[PDB]
Amino acid sequence: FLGLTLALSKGRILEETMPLLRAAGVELLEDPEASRKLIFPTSNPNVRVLILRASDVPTYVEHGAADFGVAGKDVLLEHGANHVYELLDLKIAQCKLMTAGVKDAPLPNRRLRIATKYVNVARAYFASQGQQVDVIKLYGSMELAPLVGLGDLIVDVVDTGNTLRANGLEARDHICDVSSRLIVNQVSYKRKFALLEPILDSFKNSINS
Amino acid sequence: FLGLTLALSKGRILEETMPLLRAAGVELLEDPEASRKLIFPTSNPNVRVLILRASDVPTYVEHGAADFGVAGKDVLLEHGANHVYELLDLKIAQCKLMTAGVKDAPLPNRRLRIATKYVNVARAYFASQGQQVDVIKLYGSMELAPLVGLGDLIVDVVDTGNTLRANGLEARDHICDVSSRLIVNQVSYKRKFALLEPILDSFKNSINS
Ligand SMILES: Nc1ncnc2c1ncn2[C@@H]1O[C@H](COP(=O)(O)OP(=O)(O)OP(=O)(O)O)[C@@H](O)[C@H]1O
Ligand SMILES: Nc1ncnc2c1ncn2[C@@H]1O[C@H](COP(=O)(O)OP(=O)(O)OP(=O)(O)O)[C@@H](O)[C@H]1O
Ligand SMILES: O=P(O)(O)OC[C@H]1O[C@H](OP(=O)(O)OP(=O)(O)O)[C@H](O)[C@@H]1O
Ligand SMILES: O=P(O)(O)OC[C@H]1O[C@H](OP(=O)(O)OP(=O)(O)O)[C@H](O)[C@@H]1O
Ligand SMILES: [Mg+2]
Ligand SMILES: [Mg+2]
Repeated sequence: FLGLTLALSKGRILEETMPLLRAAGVELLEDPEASRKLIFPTSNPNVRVLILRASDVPTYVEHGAADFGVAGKDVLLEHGANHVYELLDLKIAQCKLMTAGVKDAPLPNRRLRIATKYVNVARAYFASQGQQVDVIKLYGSMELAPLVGLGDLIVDVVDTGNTLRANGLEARDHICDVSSRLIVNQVSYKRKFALLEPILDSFKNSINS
Repeated sequence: FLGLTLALSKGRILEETMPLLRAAGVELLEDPEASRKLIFPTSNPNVRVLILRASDVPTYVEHGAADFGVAGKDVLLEHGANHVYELLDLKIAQCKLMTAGVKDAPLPNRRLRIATKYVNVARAYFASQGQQVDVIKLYGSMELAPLVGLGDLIVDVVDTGNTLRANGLEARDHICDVSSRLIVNQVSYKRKFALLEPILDSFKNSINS
């Protein structure tokens, strides 16, 4: 395959990227959500789509198994973005990285334990607050951790806050804003610029509105 | 909560554990698959259930946020089981860890690159074969990696082989057999043995048939 391979993840990123792609002349020929398939052609024969776990988008792009991808800033901060180029903030899948814990619970006076998927972000954020924390690596359902005493706080993405509130948790700190970013393989950017450029220019134009 | 907290994961482990629990006098009062809730009571007021990602079951048990759990041997090998007790092989969710690649593709004569979730298992297995491999950490959809040239082989769990065959892959090596195991927190085993013992004895009796 000589064209461009685009890495996306299911749910919000796929849904919110599709209008950008459509305006750039690229449409999927079926719903990837209803298929076990992982490689999908598009209306443009020079563009195909991989459907990946959000965590794996940076990895496929870095290695060049995809030429470009749409990844959350949260995932990029955690993975490290040093071996891809971040070209555009697409302003989609907007949310916040936050700390949270049981509503009105006092923090213990000791080294804190942070239950999170975002281990590097947690360590970096608490380092800025003057705290060298322990982290408990989890892969999902962070909202449960404080309810069963696994760690003193969590770090997770928050949008509406409904998940926190549903579980009797409240946000303690805003860490940063998160949105999805267009990342490109550093070699693909040099070798396939002629294919990438009109798509990048389209995305840039679309996000300006 | 003074009773026992049991960690399970959705899908096969939950489905195949339920008959064992039922025979031990423990039944869920609703389908956890149809709820956003993560803590569930049971017919026994001394037992509650956490529904976790399979990757997080060992973590909750190790820290004592759950007293015991059902985890795949694959997850235990990868996580490390040094700070929990593995008490029973429950003989459920049976599968194999295997290596696989594109059908009839020759291996390149260089350091191999293994795309896998099971990074520690991959390194250990290839070490037994006299190979010091590079690993590309992925979180899902391992079957895609060889189709886009991400790594030379994958390590993943295989049951029927249908996923491999669907994607033009074939298993190369059998690494080991996998089944779900009953793990216990090392402190809970000492402090709550009176609550655990009849349940463990029930499970043991059930699996003998
Ligand atoms: N509630 C939300 N609102 C808006 N954007 C969100 C929200 N939650 C997550 N995101 C963003 O969307 C990205 C992808 O989320 P997605 O749900 O696909 O990932 P995930 O739940 O980590 O996947 P997995 O099933 O592998 O655990 C996140 O990395 C983040 O940037
Ligand atoms: N096809 C299979 N047949 C039987 N047992 C399996 C199969 N695939 C996985 N297992 C076993 O079941 C366990 C749990 O699998 P499950 O699908 O819940 O995890 P997962 O796909 O890693 O979860 P996640 O959604 O977090 O990626 C595995 O760790 C393994 O031991
Ligand atoms: O602040 P809120 O609006 O409640 O959203 C925050 C939640 O969104 C994400 O879950 P998602 O909706 O992706 O479901 P998942 O965790 O099952 O993937 C994330 O894991 C948070 O739990
Ligand atoms: O050899 P097979 O019978 O094809 O099974 C192997 C597959 O089973 C598991 O997937 P699962 O069914 O758990 O779905 P998931 O990967 O979407 O979780 C695993 O991730 C393999 O892909
Ligand atoms: Mg999600
Ligand atoms: Mg699975």
